Amino acid sequence: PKVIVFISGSCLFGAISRSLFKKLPIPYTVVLLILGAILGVVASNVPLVEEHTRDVAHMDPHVLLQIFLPVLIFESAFAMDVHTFMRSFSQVCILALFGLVVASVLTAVLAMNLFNYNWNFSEAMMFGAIMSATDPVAVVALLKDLGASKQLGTIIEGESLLNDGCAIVIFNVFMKMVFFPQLTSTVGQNVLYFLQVAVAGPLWGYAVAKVTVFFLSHIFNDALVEITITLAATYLTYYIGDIWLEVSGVLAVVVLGLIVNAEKTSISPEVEVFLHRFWEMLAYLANTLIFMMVGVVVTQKALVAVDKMDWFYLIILYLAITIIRGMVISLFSPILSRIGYGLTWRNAVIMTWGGLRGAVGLALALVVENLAGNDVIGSKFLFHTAGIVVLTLVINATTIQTLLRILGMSDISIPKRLAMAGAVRRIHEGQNRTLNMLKSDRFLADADWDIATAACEISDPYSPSPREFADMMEEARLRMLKAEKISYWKQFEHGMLAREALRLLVQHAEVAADEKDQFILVDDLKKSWQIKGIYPWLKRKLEDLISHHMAFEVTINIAIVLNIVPIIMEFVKIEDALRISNYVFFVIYAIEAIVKILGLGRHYIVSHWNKFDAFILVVALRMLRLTKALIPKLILVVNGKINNQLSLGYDVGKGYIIGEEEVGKIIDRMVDNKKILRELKHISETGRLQVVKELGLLQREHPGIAVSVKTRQAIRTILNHSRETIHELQGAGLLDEMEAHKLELTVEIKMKRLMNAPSSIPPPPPENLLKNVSWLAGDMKLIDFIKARASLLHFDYGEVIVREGDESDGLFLIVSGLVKLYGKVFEDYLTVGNVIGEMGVLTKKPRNATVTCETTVQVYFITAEDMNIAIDTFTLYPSLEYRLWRVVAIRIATPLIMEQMAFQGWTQEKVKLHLERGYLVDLAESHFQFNIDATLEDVILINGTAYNAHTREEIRSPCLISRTVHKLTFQYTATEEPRLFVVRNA
Amino acid sequence: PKVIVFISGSCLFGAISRSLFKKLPIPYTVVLLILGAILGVVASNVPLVEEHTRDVAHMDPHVLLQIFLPVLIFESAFAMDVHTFMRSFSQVCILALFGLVVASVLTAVLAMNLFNYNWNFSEAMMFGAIMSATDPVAVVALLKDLGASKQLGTIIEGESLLNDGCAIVIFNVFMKMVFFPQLTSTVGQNVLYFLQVAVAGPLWGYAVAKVTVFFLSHIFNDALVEITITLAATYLTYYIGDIWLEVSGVLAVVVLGLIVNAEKTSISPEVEVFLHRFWEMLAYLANTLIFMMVGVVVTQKALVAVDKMDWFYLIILYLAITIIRGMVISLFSPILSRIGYGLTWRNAVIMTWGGLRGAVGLALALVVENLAGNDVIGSKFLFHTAGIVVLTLVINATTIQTLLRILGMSDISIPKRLAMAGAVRRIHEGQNRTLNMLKSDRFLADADWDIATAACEISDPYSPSPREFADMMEEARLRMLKAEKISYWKQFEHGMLAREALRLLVQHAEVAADEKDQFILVDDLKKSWQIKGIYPWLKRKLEDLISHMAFEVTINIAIVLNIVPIIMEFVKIEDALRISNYVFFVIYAIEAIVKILGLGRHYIVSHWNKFDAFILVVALRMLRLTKALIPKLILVVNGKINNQLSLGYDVGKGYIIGEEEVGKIIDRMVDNKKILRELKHISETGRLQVVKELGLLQREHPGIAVSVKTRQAIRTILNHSRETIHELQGAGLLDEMEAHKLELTVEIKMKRLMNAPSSIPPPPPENLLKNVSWLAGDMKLIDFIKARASLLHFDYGEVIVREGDESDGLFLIVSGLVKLYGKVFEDYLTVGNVIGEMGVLTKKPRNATVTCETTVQVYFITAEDMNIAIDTFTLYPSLEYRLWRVVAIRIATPLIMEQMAFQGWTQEKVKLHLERGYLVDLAESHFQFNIDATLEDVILINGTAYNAHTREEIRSPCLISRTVHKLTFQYTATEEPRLFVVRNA
Repeated sequence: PKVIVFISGSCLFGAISRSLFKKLPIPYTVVLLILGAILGVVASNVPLVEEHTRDVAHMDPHVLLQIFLPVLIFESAFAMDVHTFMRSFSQVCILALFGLVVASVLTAVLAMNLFNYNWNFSEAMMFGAIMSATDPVAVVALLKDLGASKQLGTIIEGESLLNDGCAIVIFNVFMKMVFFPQLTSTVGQNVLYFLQVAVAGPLWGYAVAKVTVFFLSHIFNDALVEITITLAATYLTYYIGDIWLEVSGVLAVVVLGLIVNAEKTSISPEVEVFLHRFWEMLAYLANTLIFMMVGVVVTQKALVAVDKMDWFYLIILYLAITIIRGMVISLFSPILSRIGYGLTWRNAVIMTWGGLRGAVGLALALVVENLAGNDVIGSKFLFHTAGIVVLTLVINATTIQTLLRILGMSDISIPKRLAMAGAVRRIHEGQNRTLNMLKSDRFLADADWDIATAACEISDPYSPSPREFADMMEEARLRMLKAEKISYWKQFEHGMLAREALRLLVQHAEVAADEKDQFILVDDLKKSWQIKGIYPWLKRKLEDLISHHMAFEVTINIAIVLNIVPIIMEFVKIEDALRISNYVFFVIYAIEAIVKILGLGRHYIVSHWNKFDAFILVVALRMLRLTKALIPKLILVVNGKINNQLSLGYDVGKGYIIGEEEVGKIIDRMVDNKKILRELKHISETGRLQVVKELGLLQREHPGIAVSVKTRQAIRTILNHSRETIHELQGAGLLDEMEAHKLELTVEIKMKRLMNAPSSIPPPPPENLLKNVSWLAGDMKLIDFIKARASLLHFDYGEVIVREGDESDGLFLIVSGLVKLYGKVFEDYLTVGNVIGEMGVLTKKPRNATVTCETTVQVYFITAEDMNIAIDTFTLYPSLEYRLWRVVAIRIATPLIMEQMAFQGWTQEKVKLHLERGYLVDLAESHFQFNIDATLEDVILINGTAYNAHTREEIRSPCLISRTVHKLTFQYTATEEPRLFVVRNA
Repeated sequence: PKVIVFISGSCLFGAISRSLFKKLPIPYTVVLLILGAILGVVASNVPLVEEHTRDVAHMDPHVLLQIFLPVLIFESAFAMDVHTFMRSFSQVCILALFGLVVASVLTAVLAMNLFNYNWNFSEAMMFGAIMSATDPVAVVALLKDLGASKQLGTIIEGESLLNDGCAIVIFNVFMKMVFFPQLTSTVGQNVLYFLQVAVAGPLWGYAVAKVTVFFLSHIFNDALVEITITLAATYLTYYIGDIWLEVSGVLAVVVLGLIVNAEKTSISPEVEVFLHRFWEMLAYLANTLIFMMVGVVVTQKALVAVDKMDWFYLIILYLAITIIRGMVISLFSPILSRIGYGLTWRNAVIMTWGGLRGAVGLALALVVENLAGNDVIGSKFLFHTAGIVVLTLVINATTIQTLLRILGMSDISIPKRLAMAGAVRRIHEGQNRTLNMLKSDRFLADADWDIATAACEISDPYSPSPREFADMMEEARLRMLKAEKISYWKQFEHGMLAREALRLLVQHAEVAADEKDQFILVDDLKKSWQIKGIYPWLKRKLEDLISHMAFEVTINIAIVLNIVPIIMEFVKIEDALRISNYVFFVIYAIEAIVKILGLGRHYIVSHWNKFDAFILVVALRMLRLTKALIPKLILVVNGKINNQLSLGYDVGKGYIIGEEEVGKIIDRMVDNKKILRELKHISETGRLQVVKELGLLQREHPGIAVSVKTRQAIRTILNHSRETIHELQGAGLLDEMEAHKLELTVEIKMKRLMNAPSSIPPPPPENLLKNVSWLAGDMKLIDFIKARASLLHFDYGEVIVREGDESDGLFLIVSGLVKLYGKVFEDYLTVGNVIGEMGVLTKKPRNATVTCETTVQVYFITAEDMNIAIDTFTLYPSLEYRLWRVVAIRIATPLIMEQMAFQGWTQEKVKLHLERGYLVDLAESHFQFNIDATLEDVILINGTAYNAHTREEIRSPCLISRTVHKLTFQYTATEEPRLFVVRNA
């Protein structure tokens, strides 16, 4: 058998038709089919080409059924976006299953009473099933090429996959019924077989996928072991499926592919991209081979047994299948709308014409033709399937192209056009200035400028009247929504916000912008983060109440595993085996009894588990012993299952509140209408307060998960900033490349190890919180002195702690609860770990706020006189006074520098770093004389009065002072010591 | 046959031993071997495991010889650094070949007269050949694990590859001689076979590699076609080599692997990394399988036919092979030193112990054991080879680790330690300030700070007296060299300098720093860029003098058609012959008609047509194809010279810019006059010599230089556009996928540029006059200047203009090289460099002298015409503003550079910084300027400044600091003051 030339020519023709058929809208598979037809007619004429093509044109059905199908289905599974697929699992699954069933039955009942073949009922079901299969890849490809709607692509791909799997299953059972009639089909074993293929396959695939993921989670700095392990696991599942029920192996591999593709943490990205490329290449090879094979086979023998009526019938069949495909979706759209997963007019219209028949139908046609022998049914099946495929693959493509061009999907929004125009203009200006600069140097003044300026051009690829006040409302709304949307992207760019939270926030913003006079709401986000109130909490609640050395328990657990072997023996030369078994059982009994004795020795009390162990010993059922180890793993999986959702909710809330703060700061210099400004500020502040209260309560309800999430966020931010500093240091040429590479490798290893951190860290004790105050930066004498006299207080809900119009009794520290701060317009909520009244004790001013308790609160109280003696006792350079005033100054100075220079490109994190780099300066060594230089950028006066010499102008406080002034002097005031905050350059 | 469980268990054991045997120095293959031994003894005891392992333990020699070897050799070829390998081709090739030959012969003559087997000569030759193999991946692995040197790793890898490639051939021929004695070995056909396996194989591999590369160079935006094409090409070459010579196939695939790995432009990086990973995985699978197989086989049957003396002999054999391996290098080191490719003491010592036997010897032992049948030679061969491998794989590893620890290779230089300490300190400070900032916000005040601060720590992984004049001298020298290297790294980081040029420059800097009191020289760089003077220039010189159009295309096609009858000539037989005759006749007529047509086109017979008429009269179509053969030879010579010229130009430009920066920075480092004078003298002498040499090199042949300059300009513009796109994407102004498609367009443009034509013809002088910086496409200005622009020609050795004279007018060098000398001030100007802009702008007498170093063509414009053209035009983008802006930035770049030459400011950054701003006039400001905070730097070009609250005179040209805030100017008839201010974004 000679086969090499056929495969090499197939690869060559596939590459040629991929390269030279790209601008055309129709796919290259039609060219492949006609090339196969030419090869078939040539081989029918010339005998040598017939000898060279017979070895592959007519090959066994078993190799086709066992290699060409599972690879295609597994690639279709691997090319999925799993999350958007599971977002609409129920809708797509019910639609695919019911539509497949009704389409197959209708096509079978059409083929039975139409035509003149006098076909039976099983042949009708086989014919109906082999053309209900659709193609996932092509539809998603040309939907992504024009229209840009990911929901439609994901639902159509999921429908195609769920159609292909069920079509394969039903075709297989009906072929087994029709071609090998020796089998028996009693109801009991048949329903057992259906239950087996329904439930047993996917469970096995899921189990092996979980085991493989768990094994891969422990591999560090090894990109070659995991690839081999993954391939071996995939083949092992396929082999178990093959030796098992054949119709279930495809289900097992698609389940494993979905599970493996869903997981993205324990697998490094390089392994993922390599696996994607590998399976894509294998599927491409299979597709090319099957198309050429079916072209040759349909041309050689299928087209010499047809008539005029056989050409007449396929048009009717195509019309019928299109009509039923449209009718199913038309009938099922209202139910989907009523339940809450409805579609629209345009999506239904495009999904009616989005059904392309792929290569799986060709494979099943080849199988039925090869099994049919030298009969006519194989020729009819192959001819009809090839005709339907070659019709739809061009007709539906052209129709869907025209439909997209004639509807609103192939349209570009005006803001997108404006953004593209601005980007193109900026690129053109940058290129022009770069060229103008580069024309001036004396080393590159000879190059041909026409070629250089013509071979690098960038072109755009896209080409009191109520009405007045309402128009102001509309433009204000649209501009505010634009600002929020750009802020949520700036947050993601620095790596602070998660991808899913960003997607949800931008989707909500777009939904709010689309609807007229509709602001962004908080109830939808409340639903987004309220998912914790779900039955998993009830599993946790029941499971926690369900509930000498430690090595004894581990050894006993192991002992139980040993007992499993005798069990198997019981389940079961023979004499010797039996004898061994009795001895083994006796030994196990002895061990158990000894274990019980040891337990009694360690403890004489009797418990429920002790009573159960005594009953077990009295019996001499080892499965009842493993629950002791089963329970903690169930706890550990429920912990992560709730931790993921809590993390997502916290990220969404924090992103929304920070973006809203920035947007509220940016509106102040846009429009100058008092009423609209008042309304916008009112809405923003109401949303902010409600969101912060809800997040505070959510954190308070269960603290361990919140503590774990906060720790993970802090660690991630610190590591990201360290990586950025390493990259900046490498870019300046201070160190060699490979040292930076190994440092980045260490950082990446740290991040990967963090990704598998334990969840639900227990909350710290109050002393740990008191040891982590910002100004109490590990000063042993200060820590000891403050811990010596720190009083602890407890207040019930509904009481008032302190009130304004009173002297500063002392600073407070919230160590448990949620406190409402209300005063003079000024409303906010403070939580655990937030000091109260620093400026009250520093400036010796009366209180300017009122404190109320919204839950049971525990606070830390320190007297002000003790603080005063501790601060006038210590006079070191890093004194507590400097730390306190620096913290208060940066806290009071961030909003001022933000609102003064809120130009396009300044965020919260950047301003915080900018103010963090600088440091406070005193007037003792400057003799009350300051001169503003160019090294320092911004200078802000916190409190006091300023003066000059050549202008002599009073300066109110707190105020940032611009660069107009030059010399600053200060008088001697007993009631106030003036302070300044200056920030210098690098 | 059941084979699944064995392969699955092999994969599992390979993964387990890779994971759990990483900190240990010895490789995991010893664990694999002992696991195979345990499996063998278990299968010898239990019958079921014997049934499950017999199907794979004893497999055919043909599948082993035809799959397991070529994959290993091709992976070894693919895992090479080709450029550093070809840097020392001759040394490693002669060393590997001669050492292989002498070691094999000595081992054969040892095995013949030692032992007691009474072996023949063929068996001794095979025995010597099967243990001369070497493991490439292990040596490079343990070398790169420590410091080592790229040179040592590359030479040892090349030697290992060549050793395996020749050992396979010699083993193949001797096995064919010894096991199938029916073959005939007459001298003629034997030497024909040797010539075939020497020359015909690599030529075929090279031809297919070139064809595949040419086909892949035309594929754009398709990452799946090229992978399949590459795999199909590799298999096709393997198949042709396998059916052809069954030994030379390994030579064909190693040549193809080297050629494909060398090429890196027509193949996208994703395809390259995918191919690397694929072949690495296949080789890993093969290695694991062969080690487990040989463990099982050696344990089951090889160890039951040995005695005390059979345990005694292998130690002697190991000592002998180590001794001869050392002796070969010891003898051949002086010759290598004499020719110019010598090694050192430490490299020879480490390369003596760097010979690790790999899996290839195991495969050949399995082949000879399986072919030997139920005899004793197979058992002896397998036992000896397994013993040698299991000895060396631990003994040489431990010995080389101890040797590296006991010599200077495993040492870290003091500057490296200082740099690591500084980087760790900076990282620690950054982490501390980030943590201090993050402890303050009110949304993250609850996280456990101990865990956060303990789970992110970064730790360092490394743990008149001439004496005083001498120590300051050396400290200045190392400071210069450090500045030079960091300047080169800064140049490379922006993407301006090539990788090879950067490597060469840093290597030269390190070499100069290692030698005492040795500055960086220019003669070595002169040798680096003088490679253009080589015999390829002579091929070009002879080839150029050798030297509707659709007719010629048709003529070539006709020649191909004529080839068909020729084939038959070499060859229903009657029918075939008749058809052939008919075709021949027909051909003889189309060619005659084409010749008649040519005659009707050109009456006189052409020089080629003179012999074409004889060709027609004969009725030998190979002589016709030279017409199309010649231009492709011209193109390939053009490319081969273009690469070298580009490398030389890059090296020169990088060195001169780095030297300028290094000369600028040192001015505020040390305060001794004599050393400053000497240092500046050396720097300026080197700069002038390099610039003169580069000018002459550009002048000698202009087309290649023009092409190189155009490529550089296009690359820089595209890189800056990509940077702007990335910055725009980072600010959230546009969505991600639009930026992705723009970057895809930019990448497509870069890839299309990479295949640009070479040797662009030089532009005409009018094109150069149309591309002056201030003549930015102003139609009236261009027409007026082209109306009166005089053109002059001056011979070598004359003086164009001299100082102490009125400004006659600005000049423009359109051809030649001109020396500008005057008042200390010496430089060289080339084509496209305007002369005397400040002379005509400020109406000042000349301050320079011009001499001609070659024949020069210049453009002369009278100053009166410039004056009337400049007082006629008064638009906002006037020529006066452009001229003064260009002169001001040119005169202001060095001042702002030298004033603020802090660590982190380069030429390109300062040029962009000064380019962003623009000049301001005093007409609308009423001679009043007040400095705001938006603008950064302000420089007074010419004139005198005045104040109000200080009233201080300011000399020119001078950048004015942040001391006075109000500037006023008087009305001066002899001078109009100007300022250059640069503002913020």
